[PDB]
Amino acid sequence: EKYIVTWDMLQIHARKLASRLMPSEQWKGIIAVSRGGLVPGALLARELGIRHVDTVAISGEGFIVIDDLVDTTAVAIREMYPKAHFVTIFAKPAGRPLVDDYVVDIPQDTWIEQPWDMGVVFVPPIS
Amino acid sequence: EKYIVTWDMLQIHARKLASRLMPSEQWKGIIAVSRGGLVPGALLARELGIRHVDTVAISGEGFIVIDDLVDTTAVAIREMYPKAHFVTIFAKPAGRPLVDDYVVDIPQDTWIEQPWDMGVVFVPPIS
Amino acid sequence: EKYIVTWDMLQIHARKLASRLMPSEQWKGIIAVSRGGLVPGALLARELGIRHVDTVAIGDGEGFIVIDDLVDTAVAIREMYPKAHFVTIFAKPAGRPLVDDYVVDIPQDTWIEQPWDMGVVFVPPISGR
Amino acid sequence: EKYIVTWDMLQIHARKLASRLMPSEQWKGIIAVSRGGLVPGALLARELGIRHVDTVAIGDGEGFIVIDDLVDTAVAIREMYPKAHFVTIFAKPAGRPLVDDYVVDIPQDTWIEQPWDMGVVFVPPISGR
Repeated sequence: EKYIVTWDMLQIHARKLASRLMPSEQWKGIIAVSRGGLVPGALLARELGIRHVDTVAISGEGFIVIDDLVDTTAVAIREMYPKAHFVTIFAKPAGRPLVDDYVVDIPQDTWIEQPWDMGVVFVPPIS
Repeated sequence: EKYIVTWDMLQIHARKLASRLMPSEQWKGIIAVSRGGLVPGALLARELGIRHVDTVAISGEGFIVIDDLVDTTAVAIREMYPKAHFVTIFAKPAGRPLVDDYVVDIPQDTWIEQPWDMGVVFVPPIS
Repeated sequence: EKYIVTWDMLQIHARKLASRLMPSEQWKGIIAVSRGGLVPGALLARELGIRHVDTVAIGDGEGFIVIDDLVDTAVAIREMYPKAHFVTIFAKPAGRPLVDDYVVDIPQDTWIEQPWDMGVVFVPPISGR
Repeated sequence: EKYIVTWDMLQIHARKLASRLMPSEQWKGIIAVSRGGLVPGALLARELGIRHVDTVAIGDGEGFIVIDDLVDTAVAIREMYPKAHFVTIFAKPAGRPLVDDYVVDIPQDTWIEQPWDMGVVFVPPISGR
């Protein structure tokens, strides 16, 4: 098949990650990596109570740097923010040792499709 | 555009209809008209506490007959079940006087797409 | 942890099951077991082109698809319809061997939360603020 | 009654707005106003092909898209970015005249429930049984 990620599921995953980052008072802010980190970043911010989310784009103590998935950009993040808490929603075998924390494990060979790249449209019957 | 109906929204509509049919003890059962009435029927049954949903297919006192939308089949239902409480989730101007109750009003010219006929798939960017 | 099942995901499972039930030309009808099997039965009917779904509260069975949401007794269903193709969406271990086909394997101790018993509502922030 | 907004519907609105913002070749970037505007900004960036979304907690503006979720003060945004194209998803009456473009009209007294503040959870049957 194909690893489909719906909004509801992404939200559930993000909420689990949020609870794992408590207490919220220990964080100064959240840095989301465009574009995949934007939505998960906004969710964490809403769950933790952080009013503002900063954004970056690749080619910091107390800050959380978030990205949707880590397959291989992790390096650039580590160089720019050495003291940041790098977290991701999904993680493959290769990138697993790069993030400080993640939520769901997906096989290296899985084609994962994110909710922002999909939509609800008419799907013809199989018959 | 096109009138898109998602699962969550259909469920909300059904729940509103369910609350309008209280008390639940006054109903003997629920008759769903295949196929559009199946899902809404199962939802009502779950909300009212009716363990079994009967099904019919067109070419009853205490029973609720449900269909997804009434555009023009309403007649056949009235003949087969003269004492049934005919209800629908959606209703257009033409069929509005035929049902005993409904939830949402949609223009006669609106192309309504139901959740069971759709799905979450990849949608190319507009750019 | 409970196995949350959203409408979208259930539909994916149902469609996948429909694919296995092809071609549709062989099936004479669908018998959805109330009350959970009704929704997946409706989805199957749609995907297979079957215009009518019959329901039973519990005709030899040949050509009919008997569907229920989960399995873990099916013995009664098999007794009522011996020659029917009994299928389900989810299935636990002990119940796995009794169905003709299913889609997702669920651990015996896992509590499945079906879409129809849930709803989209306000959820307070974990931090309370 | 509150205006419930689900992820699916929000996305539909966002895409519709994106269509009006075409072609994309004219925009130099997107400035999402925290914290609600960030999600729609991400969707716009995706639809328009804009690789980076900037955020502001509140460069003349020419070529940039300043987006927020709802409007009903925008006066500060207009002051910070005079030559920017201020857009939103929803908009109330009093706030309608201040935005350059929006998608859905919301009555002034309507309480909008955004997707990010909601979640899919168990909902007890109305009949209690």
